[PDB]
Amino acid sequence: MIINHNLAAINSHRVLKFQNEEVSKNMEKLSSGMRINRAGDDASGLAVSEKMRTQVN
Amino acid sequence: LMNAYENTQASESRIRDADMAEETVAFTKNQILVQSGTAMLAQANVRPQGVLSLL
Repeated sequence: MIINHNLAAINSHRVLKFQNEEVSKNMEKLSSGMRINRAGDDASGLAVSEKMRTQVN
Repeated sequence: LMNAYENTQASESRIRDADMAEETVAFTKNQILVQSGTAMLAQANVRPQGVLSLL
C-alpha cells in the first residue's frame, strides 16, 4: 500500500465538494423561493421572466 | 357641488385608498415566504456541523 498519497481520500473529497456545491445551489433557491436567481441557470427563462414582469407592471 | 364633491372624493380614494384584499393576499404570501426563509436559514446554520465528524 502506498502512503504518500490517499487516492480514495482524494476521490471522496472531490465528490463531496461537488455534492456540497449542489447542496448550496439547492439551498439558496429554497431560501429565495424562485426557480432561478443567478443567471446561467436559465438565461432564456430569465429574459422571458423580465419581459413578463415588465408586462404585468 | 354636492355631486362634484362626491366624484372628486371617489377619484381621490381610488388614487390613494388601498384595497384590503390585495394587500392581505400579498401579506399572506410574504408571511409564508419569511417563515420558509427563516426555517431554511435555521437548516443552514447546522450545515457545517458535519465537518468535525472527521476531526
